[PDB]
Amino acid sequence: SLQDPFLNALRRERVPVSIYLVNGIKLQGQIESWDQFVILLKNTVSQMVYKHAISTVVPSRPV
Amino acid sequence: QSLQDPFLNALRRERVPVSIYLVNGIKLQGQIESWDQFVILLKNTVSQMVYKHAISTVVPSRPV
Amino acid sequence: SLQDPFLNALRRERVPVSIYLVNGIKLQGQIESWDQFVILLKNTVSQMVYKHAISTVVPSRPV
Amino acid sequence: QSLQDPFLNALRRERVPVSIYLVNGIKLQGQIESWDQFVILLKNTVSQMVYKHAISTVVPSRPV
Amino acid sequence: SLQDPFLNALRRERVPVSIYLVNGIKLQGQIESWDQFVILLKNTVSQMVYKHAISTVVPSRPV
Amino acid sequence: QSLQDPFLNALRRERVPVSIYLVNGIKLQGQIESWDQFVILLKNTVSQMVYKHAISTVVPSRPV
Repeated sequence: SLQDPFLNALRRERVPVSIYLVNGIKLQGQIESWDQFVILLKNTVSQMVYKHAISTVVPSRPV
Repeated sequence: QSLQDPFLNALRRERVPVSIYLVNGIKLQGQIESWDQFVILLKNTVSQMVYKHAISTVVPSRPV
Repeated sequence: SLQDPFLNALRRERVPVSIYLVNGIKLQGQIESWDQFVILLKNTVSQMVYKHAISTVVPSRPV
Repeated sequence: QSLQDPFLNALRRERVPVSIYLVNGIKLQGQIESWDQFVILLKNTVSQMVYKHAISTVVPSRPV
Repeated sequence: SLQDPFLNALRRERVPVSIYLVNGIKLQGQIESWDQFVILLKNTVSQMVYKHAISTVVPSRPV
Repeated sequence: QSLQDPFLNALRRERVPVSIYLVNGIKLQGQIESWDQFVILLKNTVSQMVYKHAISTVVPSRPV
C-alpha cells in the first residue's frame, strides 16, 4: 500500500538506494522491480532481496 | 492495529520525534510520516521505509 | 487466546514485567495495553513493543 | 500443529521438564503449562509467556 | 508442497541430516516426523524444531 | 511471486549458479533445483532445502 508508491518513486527517477538488512549488512543499488515479497536491486548484476530480510530502504537523496 | 494506529497517530499529529529500535540493535530517529500494515515511513532529510518486521520498539522522546 | 488473559492478569495488578527481545535485550515496565501485534510497556515514557520482536514476557513475581 | 500438539501434550502430561532454546541462543528450562497457536507458557516460579516465533527447538530431558 | 516429499525421502531411508538454524547452530539427526510448522528430529531424544528457525536442511548423502 | 518466479526460473533454465546469502550471513552456492512458496531446493552433491524466510538475497554469478 505505501510500499508500491514509495518504491515506484525511487525506480522511475533511478534514485540510488541503500537497503539495510536485518543483520546489519548494507546493500546499494537502484530499485529495478519488486513484487509482494522481493525487491530486485540493480547494480552490476541484479540481486533479488527478500523484503522479510530488509530493515530499511533509504534513498540517497530526497525524492 | 487498534493500539498501534492511535499510538503512532498521536506521535505524528504532535510531531513528537521517535526512536525506532531495530531487531539488530540499530537505533533510527525521526518523525513518523505514515505507516501501513507492513512499513513505517520515517522522515527527516529523506523518508526511509522501515519494515515493521524489523522493528523491536518505538519510543517517543516524551509522553504523548 | 492465551496471550489476552496472560497479559490482562499482569495489567490489572500492575505487576512489573521483564520483556526479553529476540536480540537479547531486556526491557522492563508494566503492561499498559496491547493489541494483536504490539504491547504498550509503561515506565517513564510508554514504548510500543512489537510482539514479533519479543522472545518471552516474564512476571517479576507469581500472579 | 498435528505433530506439535501431541508432542507438547505428552511432555506436559507426564510433567517432563524441557529445555526451550531460543533463536538468540538463550536456553529456557521449565514445565509446559499450556500453549496456543502463538505462545507457550513455561512455568516454574512464574509462568512466562514464550513466543513460538522466538523458539528454535524444544528438547525433553528424557524420551517421551 | 516441496517440503513434504523432500522430508519423506529422508525419513523413509533414515538418511541422517544436518539442520542449520537461523543463528548458525547445527543440529544433527534423522527426520522422524513433521507437520506444517515443526520437524521432529530424532537422535538420543526427539527434539521438536520449529521450521521458522531453520535456515537449511542438508542430507549427509545424496537421496 | 510474480517477480520471484521468473527471476528464479531464468537462472535455473540457463543453469546459472547462484549465491544465496542467509540472514545469519552464511553464503550458500549452487544451482536452483526448484522452489515453492516456502523453500528453495539448492543442489550440487546433495539437494538441500533452504527456507526462504532464512534468505536475505539471491545473487546470480552473471547477468540473466
